[PDB]
Amino acid sequence: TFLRWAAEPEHDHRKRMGLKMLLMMGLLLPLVYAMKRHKWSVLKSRKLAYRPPK
Amino acid sequence: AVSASSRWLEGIRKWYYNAAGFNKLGLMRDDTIHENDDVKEAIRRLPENLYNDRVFRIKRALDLSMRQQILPKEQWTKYEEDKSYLEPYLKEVIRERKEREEWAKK
Amino acid sequence: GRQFGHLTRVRHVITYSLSPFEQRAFPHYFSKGIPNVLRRTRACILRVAPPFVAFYLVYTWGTQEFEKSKRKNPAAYENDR
Amino acid sequence: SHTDIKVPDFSDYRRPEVLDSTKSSKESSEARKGFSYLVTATTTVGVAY
Amino acid sequence: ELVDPLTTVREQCEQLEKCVKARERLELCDERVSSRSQTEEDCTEELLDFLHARDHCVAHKLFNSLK
Amino acid sequence: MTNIRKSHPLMKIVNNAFIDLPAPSNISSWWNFGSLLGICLILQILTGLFLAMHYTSDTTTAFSSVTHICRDVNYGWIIRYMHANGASMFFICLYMHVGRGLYYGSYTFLETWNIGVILLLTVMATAFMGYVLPWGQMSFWGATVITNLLSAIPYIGTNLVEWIWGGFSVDKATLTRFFAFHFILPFIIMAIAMVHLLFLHETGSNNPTGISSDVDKIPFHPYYTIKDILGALLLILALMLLVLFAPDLLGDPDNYTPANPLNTPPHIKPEWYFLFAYAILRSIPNKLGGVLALAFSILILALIPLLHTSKQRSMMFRPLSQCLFWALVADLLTLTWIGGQPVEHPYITIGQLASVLYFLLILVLMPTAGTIENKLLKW
Amino acid sequence: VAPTLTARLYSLLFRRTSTFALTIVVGALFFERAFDQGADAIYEHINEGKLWKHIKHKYENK
Ligand code: HEM
Ligand code: HEM
Ligand code: FES
Repeated sequence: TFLRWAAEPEHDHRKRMGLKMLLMMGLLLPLVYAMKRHKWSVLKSRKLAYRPPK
Repeated sequence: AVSASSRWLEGIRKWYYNAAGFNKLGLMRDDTIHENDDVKEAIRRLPENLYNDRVFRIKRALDLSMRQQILPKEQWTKYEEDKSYLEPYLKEVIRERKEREEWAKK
Repeated sequence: GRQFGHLTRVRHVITYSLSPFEQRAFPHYFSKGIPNVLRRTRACILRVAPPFVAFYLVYTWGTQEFEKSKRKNPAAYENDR
Repeated sequence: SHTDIKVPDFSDYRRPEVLDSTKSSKESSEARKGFSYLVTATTTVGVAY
Repeated sequence: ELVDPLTTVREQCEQLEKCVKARERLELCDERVSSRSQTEEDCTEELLDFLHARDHCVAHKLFNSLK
Repeated sequence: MTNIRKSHPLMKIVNNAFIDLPAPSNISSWWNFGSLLGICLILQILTGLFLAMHYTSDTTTAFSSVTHICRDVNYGWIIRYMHANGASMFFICLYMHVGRGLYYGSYTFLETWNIGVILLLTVMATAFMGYVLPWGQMSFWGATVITNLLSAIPYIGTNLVEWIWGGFSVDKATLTRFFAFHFILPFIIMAIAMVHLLFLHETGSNNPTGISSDVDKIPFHPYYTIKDILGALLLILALMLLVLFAPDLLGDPDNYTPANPLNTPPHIKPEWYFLFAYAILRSIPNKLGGVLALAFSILILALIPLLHTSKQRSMMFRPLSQCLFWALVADLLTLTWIGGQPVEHPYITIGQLASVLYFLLILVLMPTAGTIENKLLKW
Repeated sequence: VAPTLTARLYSLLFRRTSTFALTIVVGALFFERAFDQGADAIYEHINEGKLWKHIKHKYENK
């Protein structure tokens, strides 16, 4: 362990945000994906009507 | 020298024709074509009756692809019916330039 | 040229849509969507996998072929002579 | 002729609040929209952090 | 003294079959070598084979056995 | 145009190369890369800068400095990896942007394509030097041969190598030069990008169906911006996860030892994408003829648009082309792993096996495909 | 009948975009002060006695 830590003094800390980011992380993704869909909603809701008087 | 195999040719044709999704999107063969110069002026010479109808199906087509839905199979295009309407116009533009192309050689 | 104005010429098409508020972000996204996932996945998997097989085969094929070829010096020539 | 046109139903993608044909849509409209925005704003707090 | 957990955990896995199984091969090598060792033969190649899976067993056990 | 605030500086009217630039309706997340590519790069510049801020290029200094970086420098550990690992991500971002082009035949646009061609060639050497900068054991030896490689020129190479060296060996000035090169070089690319883009505004993007999209367009801002934003956000974790929890995964180079010209590594490999070329490099026993291939390897991309064989651009409707298309995909990835192998006899054969296949896939098969299929539909 | 907080909220805050913007910073502030404070416990809950925070008490100021 001693050497293993020596080459990586940052290590036991570097997981803090590693943890910290993941908690944060799941929040945003759907929100966008929703808003994404929310905007796109009007797009995929289109309806065509081809009524040439023709 | 092919007679029965000629009959045997059409299956894979019909098969291969059925192996490309645009049959299942309600397209035809002609509207599939990649553009070209002959393609261009060919468009000019079309009557609207086709032309407009050419338009809508395309416009119809694209929308579906947006939503990842394939046309209900009942309504898929049929290997029995393919409209060649493009080409009888196409051969004109091909032909004429070949002259100019050649007649300007010498 | 001017991007939205002059592109094509189109007549007698009609279009209908709603405020995005008027509707839902997931109209049966789970239930109704899952089949659509499935149906089209096969159209590809027909034409997708077959090579991936080949490598992994050859991958291990050569791997083994590599191993014994190397691994064992007294394999064919054993250490009597 | 032209008037032969009609509106097909979008009730599907909708949510039930204004889904009724006889209701003032304004009743939820206040609460209706705020859901859409409450998402939008909360999205931002994270981005800011 | 303390005898270590190791030597103990050494024995528990070498107890396993493929261990002694190939350990024979070592002797299958070794004994044949003992007469024929003039020729290039050495059992090292097999020793590693012997030791490989040997400690693959020894892997999980003693790290718990240690402090 | 009355009181439009986008006129007043005309610069804002150049801005409408975006916000009203129309786009077809159906666009796959396949298309999100062009965005990402530029974004992957922006980050590069910055991080690749702050490095220099504490970095010194010197034969004695550089390593110990870089040692010192993750040691005493605030967050010297996040940053270095942000630079290196972030480099890797730029690749796979990039190739897809290629892959899209082929699989729909977007290459049909000739010049825009070509710009991409050059644009590609540029990027590699950047990383190459960027990889030498560490001055690690491999970086020394890796470039040592790859540079020595070019000596195979029959005549002018002899001087020319030592020239780019500036010496009989890899010694100091040969380092320092690269630093400048590796330093300036991205700015050049960024300029070129604005060219590559430019033509695209002329003819607009293409659509997956390989069909004229004229009839249906979209105002760019309300939508594709968003899918990009998410698309951008996709990238985050992709680096974040790797860069943070498990650094050394694609940090495959193991050499933190000082570069030793006396010592030679028992195994010699560049990093991954550098290998697949170097794999082909291993193949041919002929020194010169081999290099010739390696050159010819990529450039045929520009040739490909001469190979439009059919009356339909995209491959989504051609199974066989698609069959072919995916076939080639593996042939590369094999070589990757192959170049990831020592040169024992199956591999020896294997590369020889897989090598000629590669071009053969391109150079023979693919053109004939539509030819049949053109004839098949009776086109 | 009372409005669900949603109907209150827009009328109260989200209507004027400034306010709509204003609140954003506000909670974001209180957010982080609480947020990070939680994860570390969870973090250090996970790692017990592996850290001086736990360990160093053995020898800290003798
Ligand atoms: C396309 C963008 C870039 C590429 C392909 C690139 C290439 C590389 C690569 C592959 C490394 C090795 C990373 C490592 O060893 O950890 C590196 C390191 C470095 N790069 Fe870049 N880099 C880019 C951006 C930049 C920029 C813009 C600069 C200058 C402002 C820069 C300066 C450096 C420096 C100082 C290092 C030292 C760290 C090291 O070499 O390990 N890089 N570069
Ligand atoms: C750093 C490298 C590159 C960057 C930053 C880059 C950036 C972009 C961007 C932002 C677009 C617009 C998005 C799009 O049209 O889908 C684009 C389009 C394109 N790029 Fe590049 N690209 C790069 C490399 C390449 C290469 C190597 C090629 C080809 C050899 C290439 C060929 C194209 C093509 C054909 C398009 C248009 C595709 C279409 O509209 O269907 N790009 N590129
Ligand atoms: S020349 Fe040194 S290995 Fe080929």
